[PDB]
Amino acid sequence: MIPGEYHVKPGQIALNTGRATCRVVVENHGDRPIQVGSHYHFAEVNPALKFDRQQAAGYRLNIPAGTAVRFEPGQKREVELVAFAGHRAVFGFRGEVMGPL
Amino acid sequence: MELTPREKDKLLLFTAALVAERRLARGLKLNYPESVALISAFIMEGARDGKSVASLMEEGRHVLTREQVMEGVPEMIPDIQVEATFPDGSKLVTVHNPII
Amino acid sequence: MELTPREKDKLLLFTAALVAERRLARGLKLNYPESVALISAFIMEGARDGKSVASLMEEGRHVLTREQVMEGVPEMIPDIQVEATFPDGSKLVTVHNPII
Amino acid sequence: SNISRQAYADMFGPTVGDKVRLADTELWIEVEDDLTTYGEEVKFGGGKVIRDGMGQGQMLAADCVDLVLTNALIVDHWGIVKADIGVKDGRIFAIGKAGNPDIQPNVTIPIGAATEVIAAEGKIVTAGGIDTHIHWICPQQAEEALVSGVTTMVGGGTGPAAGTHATTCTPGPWYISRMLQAADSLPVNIGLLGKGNVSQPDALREQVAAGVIGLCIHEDWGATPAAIDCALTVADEMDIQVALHSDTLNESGFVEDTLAAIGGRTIHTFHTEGAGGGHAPDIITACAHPNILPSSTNPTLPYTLNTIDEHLDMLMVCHHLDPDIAEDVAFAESRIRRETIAAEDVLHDLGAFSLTSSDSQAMGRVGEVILRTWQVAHRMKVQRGALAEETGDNDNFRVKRYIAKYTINPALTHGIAHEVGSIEVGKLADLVVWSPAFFGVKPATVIKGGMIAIAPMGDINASIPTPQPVHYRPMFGALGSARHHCRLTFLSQAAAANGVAERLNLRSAIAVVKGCRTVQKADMVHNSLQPNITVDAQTYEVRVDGELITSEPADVLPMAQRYFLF
Amino acid sequence: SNISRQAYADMFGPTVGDKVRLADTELWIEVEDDLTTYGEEVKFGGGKVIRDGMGQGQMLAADCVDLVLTNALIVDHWGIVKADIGVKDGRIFAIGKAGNPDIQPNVTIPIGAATEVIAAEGKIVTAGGIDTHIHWICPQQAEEALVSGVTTMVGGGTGPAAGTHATTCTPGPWYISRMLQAADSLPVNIGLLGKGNVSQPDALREQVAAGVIGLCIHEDWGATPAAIDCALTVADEMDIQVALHSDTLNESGFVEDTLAAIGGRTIHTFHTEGAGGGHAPDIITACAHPNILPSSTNPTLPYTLNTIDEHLDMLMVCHHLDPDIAEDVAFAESRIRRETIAAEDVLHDLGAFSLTSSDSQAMGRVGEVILRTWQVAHRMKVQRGALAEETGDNDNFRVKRYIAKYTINPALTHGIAHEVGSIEVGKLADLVVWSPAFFGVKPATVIKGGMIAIAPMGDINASIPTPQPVHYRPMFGALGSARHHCRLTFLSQAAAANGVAERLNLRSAIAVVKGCRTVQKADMVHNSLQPNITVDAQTYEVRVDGELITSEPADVLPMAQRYFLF
Amino acid sequence: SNISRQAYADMFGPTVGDKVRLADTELWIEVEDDLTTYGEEVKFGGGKVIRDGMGQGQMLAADCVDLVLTNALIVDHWGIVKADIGVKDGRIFAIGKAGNPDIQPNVTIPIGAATEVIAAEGKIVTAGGIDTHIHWICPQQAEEALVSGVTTMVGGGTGPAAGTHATTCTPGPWYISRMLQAADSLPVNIGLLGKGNVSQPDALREQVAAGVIGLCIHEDWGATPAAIDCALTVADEMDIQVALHSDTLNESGFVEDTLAAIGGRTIHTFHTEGAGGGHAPDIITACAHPNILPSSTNPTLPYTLNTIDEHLDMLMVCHHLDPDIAEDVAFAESRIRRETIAAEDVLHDLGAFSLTSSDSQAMGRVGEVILRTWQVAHRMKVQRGALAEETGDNDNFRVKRYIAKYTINPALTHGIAHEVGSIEVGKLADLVVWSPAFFGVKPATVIKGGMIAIAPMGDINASIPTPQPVHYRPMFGALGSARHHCRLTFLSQAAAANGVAERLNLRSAIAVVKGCRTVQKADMVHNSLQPNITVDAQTYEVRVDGELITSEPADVLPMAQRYFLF
Ligand code: NI
Ligand code: NI
Ligand code: NI
Ligand code: NI
Ligand code: NI
Ligand code: NI
Repeated sequence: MIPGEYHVKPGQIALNTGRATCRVVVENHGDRPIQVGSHYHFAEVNPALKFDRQQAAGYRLNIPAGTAVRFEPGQKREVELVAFAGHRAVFGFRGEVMGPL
Repeated sequence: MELTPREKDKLLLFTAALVAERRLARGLKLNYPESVALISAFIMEGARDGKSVASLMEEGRHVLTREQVMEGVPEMIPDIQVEATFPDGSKLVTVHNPII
Repeated sequence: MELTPREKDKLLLFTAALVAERRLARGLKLNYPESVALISAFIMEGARDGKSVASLMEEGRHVLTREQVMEGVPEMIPDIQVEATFPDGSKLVTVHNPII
Repeated sequence: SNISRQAYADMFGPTVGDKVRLADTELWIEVEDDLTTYGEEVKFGGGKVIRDGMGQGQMLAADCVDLVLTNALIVDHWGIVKADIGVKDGRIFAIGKAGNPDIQPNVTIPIGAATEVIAAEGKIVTAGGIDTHIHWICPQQAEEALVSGVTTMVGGGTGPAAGTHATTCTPGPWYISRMLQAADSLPVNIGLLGKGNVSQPDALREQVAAGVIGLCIHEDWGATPAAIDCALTVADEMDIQVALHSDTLNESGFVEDTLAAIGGRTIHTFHTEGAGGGHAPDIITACAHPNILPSSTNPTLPYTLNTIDEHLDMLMVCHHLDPDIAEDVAFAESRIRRETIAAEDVLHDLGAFSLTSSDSQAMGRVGEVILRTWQVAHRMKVQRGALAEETGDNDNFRVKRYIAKYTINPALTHGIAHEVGSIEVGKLADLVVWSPAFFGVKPATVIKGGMIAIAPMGDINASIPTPQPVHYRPMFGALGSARHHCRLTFLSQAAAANGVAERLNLRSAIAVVKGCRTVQKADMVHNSLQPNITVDAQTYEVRVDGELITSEPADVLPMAQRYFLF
Repeated sequence: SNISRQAYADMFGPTVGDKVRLADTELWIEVEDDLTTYGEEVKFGGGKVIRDGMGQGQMLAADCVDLVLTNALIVDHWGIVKADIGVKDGRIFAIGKAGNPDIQPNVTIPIGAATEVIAAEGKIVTAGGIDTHIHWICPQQAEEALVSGVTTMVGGGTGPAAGTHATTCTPGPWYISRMLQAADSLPVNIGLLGKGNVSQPDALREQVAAGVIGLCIHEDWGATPAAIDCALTVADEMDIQVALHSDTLNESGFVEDTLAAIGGRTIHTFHTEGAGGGHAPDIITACAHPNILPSSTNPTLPYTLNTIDEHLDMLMVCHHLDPDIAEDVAFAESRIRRETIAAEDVLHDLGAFSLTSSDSQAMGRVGEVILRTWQVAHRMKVQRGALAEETGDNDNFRVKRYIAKYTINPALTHGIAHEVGSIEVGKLADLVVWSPAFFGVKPATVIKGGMIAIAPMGDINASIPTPQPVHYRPMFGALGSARHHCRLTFLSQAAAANGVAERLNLRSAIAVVKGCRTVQKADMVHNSLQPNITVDAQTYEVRVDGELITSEPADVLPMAQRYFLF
Repeated sequence: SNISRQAYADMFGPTVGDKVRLADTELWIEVEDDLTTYGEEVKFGGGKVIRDGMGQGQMLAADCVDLVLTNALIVDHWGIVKADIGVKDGRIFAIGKAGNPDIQPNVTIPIGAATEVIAAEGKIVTAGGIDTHIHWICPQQAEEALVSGVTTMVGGGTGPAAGTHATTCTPGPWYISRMLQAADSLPVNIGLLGKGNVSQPDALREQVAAGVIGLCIHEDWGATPAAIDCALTVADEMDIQVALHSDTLNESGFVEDTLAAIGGRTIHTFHTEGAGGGHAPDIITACAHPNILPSSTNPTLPYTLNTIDEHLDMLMVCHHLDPDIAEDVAFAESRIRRETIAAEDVLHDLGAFSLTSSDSQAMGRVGEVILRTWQVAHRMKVQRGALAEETGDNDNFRVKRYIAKYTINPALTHGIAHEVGSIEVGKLADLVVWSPAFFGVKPATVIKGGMIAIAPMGDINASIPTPQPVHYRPMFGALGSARHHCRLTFLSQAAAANGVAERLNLRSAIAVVKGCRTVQKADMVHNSLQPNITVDAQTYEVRVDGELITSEPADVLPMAQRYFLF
């Protein structure tokens, strides 16, 4: 007996289903590490990350909400993006869009 | 003495620990509050003696064993934290999974 | 620990009982508050051990005798009451004429 | 991407189909629904979702909630569902999907710069309890009750005085005014009951006009047919509730005469089992009538090994009875009966008894109304198994039936259900957050009117709120004017119209009671059974449809020795 | 029918002719009268008298009292009688026979639906003490004093500051205003004293117009003939009291010069014995004059084995004296004299000293004014026997003489006797209920303005208010606006007329002092002796009519080790 | 006559040329000036100077101070001098020579009947500390901070909620209003910070109009260039301060990008060393710019033996980080760096870091801001010796530089320096009196707005305030309306003009912040160094002008085990 214990049923959860996604190769060209969040507009991440910014337009990382992806200096890896929804209006970040799209 | 609010608060932890200490001596299996109180006071005295944070983080896991506390209690305490005045000022001691 | 107001209040009864306990040990005849505090803490520990209400109502009358308390004290205490968490929850223990 | 169910539960709390044990009981709840869009959950923290342009929008205050309880597992009379809770203006704004509409789908609860966050993932959220049987013997009961999860207190008294010790009555205009003022200092919602034992209607109307939300008829002040009829007559015209503690001595008649005087009019019978007061030994039969809203006081919940031994002396002290006076002790065995004590537990399980209360410091424990309701549910599952209404392999229905006993049912019975009682939009945000290991015993957070009023807090000078010693301390919701803004003083409609709040210069929010004469047994959520119950005048045996009703005394219970220091 | 006297006493408390021991002293009181009609006593409880149509009537609120203290044994300067006490609008309504005129005879105190009940049978009821020598060194003294049974506090101070540590003075308009506001938070009646040491009348008038009810002349601020005369001149025109702590150093003259400056005008001399301050060593001779209202501070009451040893260091700390400075220590033996310390006890017994006070945290104990007055009475009975005024085999007269020392006499001296000081109709209901075993030591209930302010209370979550631990906790009468409504802030007539209460926005009830210039030694109830007392300049011996006055030091006292934990 | 210097110091405290050790540290202060006229010092007591016609004059209230702190040794950013302090209307009236102009020479601070006295001879007087990094996790922090000597608290929060646990933000109008009201109950000066992470200016303006005196940008809510720029734009137009806790993850850019978004506009960078948050690992380089007002949080002050071990787990709890999630733990070693931790101590000693704060219950200790600032000063003197600015054989300059870190510099940075921050005429009388043996650790008296708010107090029923147990208890300055009159609620100019105080019905005094956009590094008293500092991206080494900056970890510190019970 364990007070307040969970009895989670076995299986898996499919995240962000029914949404456009794309893979992108990203390379950290900075001298310090960089870490990106799940809902951050990818096309506006730290300028030291080299990748096709044009493709990541309106996308965010296809990872469980709240988690993050790290890039050590000089690191290169392929990440999967998922398209923003709702009104698809970006406000904030580095302020490159500040409106719909 | 000029006892500040925090020094008086700790007198509460100390007194709670006296209750647990006597009960364990009678040979009872300790409950949730009794456990936390007992291990927490252990650590405070550790700092008073001048033991380092690192030493106590380890010793804190050998105060009570799974066979000395009630069922479910070890899982009810994922870690224990208490601050005390060490020779080099106030420091935080975190003991992860104290009861095994 | 998550100590509620009532658990903290009992830490008062416990500490009051430590004072009486030491005094009786020196061989002093206990006074009014010292007596109540000492017998009251006896009962609480009784419940912690898991003794029944009925057993304690009896044992409570054999903690202190008329020759261990100050004059007039036994008549100043027609009964003693304290509640504690027994295995089957909170219960009230009433000890009538505890000192004889 | 994809995530395993276990990792998912550790991160955002359990989802549909997962089960959770309640504290250390045998009760298991199973999530019935989840209102989230998988992958779009909101989480607060460094690099998490609730950050500008992401899970936080650009809308102004008016367009977003003030508080969001993220990933909460709600347990209410209406469901056991996973959702985010939105709070605006101290009231429940919505139960849905929190986030930013600019980038997330299905957001029904907007998060903006003005939104504070309470991370409820892995916690169980419930409405605040409502104790309708308070003896105002001391102000210290409010803190005690609040720490246990009871956010509303109805009762009567003036302090430690013989009248109050014995009865829930705030006698007359002066004491009512005085208690109404003193109430602004207490961190819980309050409503007062006046003394209703009078055969002169005007003496009652005054008290109602003075501010009381009900009248308590107590045998210590004379629960005669004349008095009962008089109180119910005024209640009918002023829209207030009557709480009854009948004639135990059968001095003016038996239970059936009391039932006759009531005349099928709405009334809330206190401690219907009888141990706390009422016609000996069959006051329990009242639970069979459509106009009676029956409740129990907690000392008899649940039937255990020490219950009887304890009760013999608890009786005397309360009602100023003399252990030497034969007559004052003779009715002890007629008052405390093992047969009715055991039957009561079952009658709750069946829905025949609809409420639970304390009977604070007069045969009941103020901080144990929630704790004992669950100990009963546990014991009944253990002895009788699944209820006929259960579906699936969980105790979900039994949990809704028992949680309604100290939340919504008490709210309906006293005419305050329009303001509190459950987690429904528009209601005052009186919420309690619990860690599953401490459900029903010690809360993680207690929210009043939209602000945290009390919570466990560690070392004040510590670098984090978690180091020891950890104990309940008052928070901002319990301070000065913030408290006034987060609590309600319930008035009667007459008192409200007479300007009693302006004249007494009350600083708290005001709420008016209504619909006390129209509620009936059939309205009590999940607890509307009107059983054909009989009680044997001699053997004291309780029978429902001829079948014997009874249960066995527990030697050990959960939510007891594992959680308390004393 | 018929009932034996013993059973009668157990049921309704003692009656005419019965005697009761006060705590563990040698003092015995005997009931002088009983106002009840045998068989028609009112008792509260199940099946008792105070029930609808029986001991409770049908009258409206306006026609019945708010509170009734049933079967109380009153001890007051005017009698030791058995009666019921009626309370209405926070004031003493009547002392008579409570009940229902419809069915009972001689009912002078009506009980209705609006009447709360306090069962006082077997208890002793007294008025609240009044301490006229408070040093406001900390707010914590009010709770301490209240628990002991002192409901009114007069004194001065601003907090723990050198000026206040040494003197009872609230210096100037700003500090007075600040302390008047802070007072609303305290659960006792308060009146402030300003600094009266100034030879410029306008500097005093301001303080009086600012709100003080008196002026304290203290040697630490300069108790010169000029200052004394100036303060008494303003007092005469503003109707305020002057409290004096004379020139111990004889710097400006001896005691006879101080007496000369006073000029036969009304004045209250603080600690007239001298140990607490005043002309060394004969300030005690002042008790012989018609215009001097003399009082004692409690550390010297009564003369005991450890009194002298203790006092030597207690002196220094208080008045910031230096133990190394010869001059600061030389006047120690001139200040503390065994001869005057022993004589003081006798002078109280004779009625030459009319008041008792504490001198809180500056050579006196705030929670021991009542306790020590009785310890003196005990010791004096033990050593000198019956007073010449006694009648019958009881200590009744000695009890009235000593109880008046901390109740009515302090009330007359400061011009507040019209509001408090004794149990008389129209006075504020500041009452203290005691169990005979704890009389003078620990109260059963302490009532302020008609509401219980503090009382011993047991476990809050207990099923009854009696389980342990039992200790004093604040009740409703001590909360927010209810407290404001049950306490008085005494103002000077000028302050009242200037609208000081409206300008400072004081929330409590206001009372004005009056008749401070017209009281004299002959007005002090039971304590009006003006003895021909002399003091030997060298030997320090005190003589009254040439006969030597003295008493022996006690090794053990009652109301001590049997009641306290520390 | 003549008196030896030693006897003189024992009597009136040290004078010019005398040195005094601070607690048990190696720091020694030397009196630089004395404002008295030898032989004309004022002393309170029996036969002392402050008596009518002597050291006390005949002037009316308007012509004399309300309070005088006699013979005080002031330690302030401007000097370490001996003088009397005059207090009038809750404000500092003068720093000079107290007495009576009628008979004494050079009296600049008049003493009259309305003057209270605090004997400060032999004590050290300082202004009250100001903590600009408060997380309102609980109201209990105010008492804790007050007892340590901090009279002003700036920060944000709503209580124990995830948002507040992690950030100093009071989100939106409702929570701001609620916290503004709750603040009237707290005995310290308060100013709130709102959530500034929004790319929509109107959402910020509302919060400012609602009452906040600043906006906190926190990475947990998204510290992106857009958000930063938006907050600074509004700050520029509303005259409020912005407190920054940058992007530790370098998610939107490195430190130089944050610096770019700021655009040379005024900003206060929180915990500039980095351990508490900010761009890893070089957020420390910000202390080199003219527009950055840098401060440190106390857990890293000073570098000691257990600092690193402790910090690893302290990180997680605060910002709701998961020890299992690789990403949430990976940035632990990037956050906590021994190299920057040691360098910070030196950077303070040089004046490159201008403030010290706590970061209460989110990686910092509320009652240790003063204590730790001095422990650093001690350690730096021990390791680096005399500063280049020292003159004479004392640590005077190092003491002024370090005392300014928690007094005046925090006051300038947040625009409240016109009301508090130092001991200068016209400023609120927020003073702290210390015994030299307990300097920086436990105060003798803590004065708020002219009244003692908290002080160590002994047995309440004792004959003097000194018997044990002695512990801090609330005084009159902390009670009801007196408290309201002695504390300030800081509002923004917009909030003040909108009538927010009248609408929320705030009872305390109001003060408006101004000059937050015009302060710069060069304005920070004694701490204006803009060093050419670099940080090695890999080795994390800190270099100033190419030279390596570092210090050694202490194994033992003063103001620790000798003063505390736990
Ligand atoms: Ni009842
Ligand atoms: Ni009841
Ligand atoms: Ni005096
Ligand atoms: Ni005095
Ligand atoms: Ni931060
Ligand atoms: Ni912080």
